[PDB]
Amino acid sequence: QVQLQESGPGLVKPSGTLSLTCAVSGGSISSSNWWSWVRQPPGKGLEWIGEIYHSGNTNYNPSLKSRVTVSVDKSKNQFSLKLTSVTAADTAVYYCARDVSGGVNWFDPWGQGTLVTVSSASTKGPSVFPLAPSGGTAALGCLVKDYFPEPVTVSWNSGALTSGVHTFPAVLQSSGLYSLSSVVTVPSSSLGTQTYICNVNHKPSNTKVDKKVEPK
Amino acid sequence: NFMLTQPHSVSESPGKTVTISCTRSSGSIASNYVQWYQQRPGSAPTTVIYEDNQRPSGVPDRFSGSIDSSSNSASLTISGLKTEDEADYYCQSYDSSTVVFGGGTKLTVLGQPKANPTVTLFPPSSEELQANKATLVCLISDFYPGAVTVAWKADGSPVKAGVETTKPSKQSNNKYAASSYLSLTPEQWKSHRSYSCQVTHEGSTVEKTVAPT
Amino acid sequence: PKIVNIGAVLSTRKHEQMFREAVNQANKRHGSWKIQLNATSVTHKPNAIQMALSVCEDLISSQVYAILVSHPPTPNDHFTPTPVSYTAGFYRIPVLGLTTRMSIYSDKSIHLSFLRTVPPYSHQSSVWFEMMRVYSWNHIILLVSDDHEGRAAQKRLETLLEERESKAEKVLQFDPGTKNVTALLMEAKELEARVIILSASEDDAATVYRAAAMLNMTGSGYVWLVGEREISGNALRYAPDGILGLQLINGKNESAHISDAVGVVAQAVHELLEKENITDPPRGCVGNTNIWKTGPLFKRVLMSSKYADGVTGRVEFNEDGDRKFANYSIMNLQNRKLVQVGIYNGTHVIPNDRKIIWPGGETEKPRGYQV
Repeated sequence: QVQLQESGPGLVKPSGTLSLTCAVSGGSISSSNWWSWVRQPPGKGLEWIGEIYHSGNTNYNPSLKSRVTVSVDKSKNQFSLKLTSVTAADTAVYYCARDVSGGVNWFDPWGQGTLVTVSSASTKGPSVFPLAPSGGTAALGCLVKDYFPEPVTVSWNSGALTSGVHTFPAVLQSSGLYSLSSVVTVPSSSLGTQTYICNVNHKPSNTKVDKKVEPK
Repeated sequence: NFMLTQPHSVSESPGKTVTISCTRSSGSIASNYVQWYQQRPGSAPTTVIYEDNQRPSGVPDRFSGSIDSSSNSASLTISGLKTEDEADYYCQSYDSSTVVFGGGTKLTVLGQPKANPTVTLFPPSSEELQANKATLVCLISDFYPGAVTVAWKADGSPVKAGVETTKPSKQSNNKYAASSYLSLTPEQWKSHRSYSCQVTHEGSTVEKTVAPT
Repeated sequence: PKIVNIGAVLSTRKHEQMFREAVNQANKRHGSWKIQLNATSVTHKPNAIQMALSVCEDLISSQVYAILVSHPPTPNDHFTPTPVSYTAGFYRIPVLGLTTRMSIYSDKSIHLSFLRTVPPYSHQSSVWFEMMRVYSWNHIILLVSDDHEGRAAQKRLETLLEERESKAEKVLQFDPGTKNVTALLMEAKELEARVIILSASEDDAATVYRAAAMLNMTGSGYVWLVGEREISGNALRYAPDGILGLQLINGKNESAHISDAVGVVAQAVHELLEKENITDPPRGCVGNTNIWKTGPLFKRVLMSSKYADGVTGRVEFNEDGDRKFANYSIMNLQNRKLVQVGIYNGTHVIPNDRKIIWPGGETEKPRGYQV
């Protein structure tokens, strides 16, 4: 019953600091395991970074031995990864994970995973536009025009609607900003009486928005 | 350190038996414990096989592993292949210096059912036409396999410039997502009678159409 | 001009030219107005029989003054110089070793013709003594393979302890070949001490490690103290974490050891030929069955020859065999990764700023002593 959750997936400048962090749930830190980090540039495989014991003893990867630091906090039951001097290639998803240890390196459970976008362009919240409904079921959504960076995160009625939702990947425009939409197929006769609120969560730029959709 | 090498992509029919080679460059393979990961697309990784060939509770007997001493390669094998064995895959060893992973294996399940695409074309929302833009949403959802040509037509005529369409991409259910965005300017929305969205899908034709109001 | 051959055997072809260069440079070193060296050599054989001929036919052939011996650094080729040291021992041609470490070769008067730049596994037992100097390991158990290596590794430890008010609480010994050690480890566990020492082969070491993990001895207050080999290849791949397996600095660095041997042989051959009454070596290997009266005398000059600014540190040899007193590097295991905690210079342990985990993921240094 052990869980691990990591910090906001944000922007970082060329020649910059990585600043990531990872709370531990359902368990402790002084437990005999090693708390550690891994990374994946998008459309590619995995790649290790380093580890820290409950004491604070540490072990970095030779290809980055000079750029990494892992640190801990025995009160919050949390720890943290820093990775300095960043570049283009360092654009990746980042997972903290429990290295089950009594011998091997074996990662379980993993972290959720947060994309440190390494770039010079600005962080700006997406505009929200409600897509009204037009057999015995009918569609409706939230147009999320122009943003940087990934991610955007959405929910419908604050979790309530699982049965019906589809979220599409965004497209890269020439202006550099992205654009996505998400839907929820809904029973044709709930149009009018029942509500549907999109929870437009965009973490990098401090953008939480809500937006009511209704029959056009 | 040593670089593990996997097959770039593998493939095998459903109900069968498929093999995944994890070739270690320097130092013997069986020396260090090898593990195996199924990274579900748009999800973070999960052990299938720990300690060369030790299996968690919940991951089935169809997930097994073995370490070829003689070829210097761990082998993740799955028998009785299902539609939910279509996923990315990663072996992981270590040495005295690091924690290495493989290059990875794409395993597509050979022989699957085709599905004819479930389109959803959406008009510019009022608040957008107020903003001084006109943006038309085509969301294409649930088609096998991943290829879709999208055409955008005013009245019936080929609209060219300011057309946006993805590289279509994998969902949970194997069947793929895709969407499309037409960047008009307010007035163009009004000027014509109707706007179409063709979504030909390996031969078959689909095309929804929207009027000024 | 005058020519004085120096025979050699090495790993690759890539070392031949890395021997041949060394005879060049250390002729640019040595005055050369009196005598001038040349560079005779051939690669190594895996099949120990051929090697000997390859010395006789290829090397002993050419009036050779010394035979530099090195190989593929695997633990199956530490009996390649056996044939080479009989074949050069028949004649009393000095056999320089560059890399081999099993202790039969040093051993008190057995290979009368065998030099080497690399101090053996059995000298680890003076670094273990210095591990027990610092940290205060008062109650040890010692298990060793029952072989030449293990006995010369245990005795040499016991003689340093004998002048201390101590020895092993219990010394222990198994079969060099046994795949079952469960038995002996039982009484080993059932004892007062809690810091256990091993001089075993990578494979015989493996067995006891995972055999002592099966039988619950890995963590708690326990402390595993071993050397190199006990953390090389198949040992370590079944060891615990928290171990302090040693490692010899430049212990597998061939082209750094060859570099020394030609310099020392140049600073010996000029220390030889300056002498009145000096003799040519004997010609071929067939139908020749007699030494050359400057065989021992070259070797007795070889044993007593210094050489500051080497590469593997300073090259100096001792009385018993003839082996260097080079720095080690004290390793520690933390998450299936050997990572340096200290450095035994020639003489003593000086530790770095790195912090050192113990068995069972122990931050605190345990004590031996029951717990």
